[PDB]
Amino acid sequence: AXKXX
Amino acid sequence: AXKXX
Amino acid sequence: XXNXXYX
Amino acid sequence: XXNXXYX
Ligand SMILES: *[C@@H]1O[C@H](CO)[C@@H](O)[C@H](O)[C@H]1O[C@H]1C[C@](C)(N)[C@@H](O)[C@H](C)O1
Ligand SMILES: *[C@@H]1O[C@H](CO)[C@@H](O)[C@H](O)[C@H]1O[C@H]1C[C@](C)(N)[C@@H](O)[C@H](C)O1
Ligand SMILES: *[C@H]1C[C@](C)(N)[C@@H](O)[C@H](C)O1
Ligand SMILES: *[C@H]1C[C@](C)(N)[C@@H](O)[C@H](C)O1
Repeated sequence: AXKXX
Repeated sequence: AXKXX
Repeated sequence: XXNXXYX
Repeated sequence: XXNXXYX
């Protein structure tokens, strides 16, 4: 786990 | 460019 | 983007 | 930590 930007 | 963690 | 996360 | 950012 790891969403983003 | 990456304060975080 | 241009930010981060993590969502 | 364990999360992200960027602050
Ligand atoms: C996340 O940010 C921290 C603080 O700057 C860095 O030490 C770390 O390299 C960075 O993590 C990167 C590499 C990773 C942990 N494998 C990825 O999951 C993360 C999204 O980006
Ligand atoms: C997310 O940003 C941190 C800080 O600059 C970097 O250390 C890390 O490499 C970066 O994560 C990479 C890998 C990714 C999470 N799969 C990508 O989504 C991200 C843009 O680049
Ligand atoms: C970034 C780290 C986190 C918050 N623990 C994870 O849940 C996310 C999807 O990636
Ligand atoms: C991560 C990206 C960002 C939100 N544009 C920046 O302000 C932060 C310090 O690093």
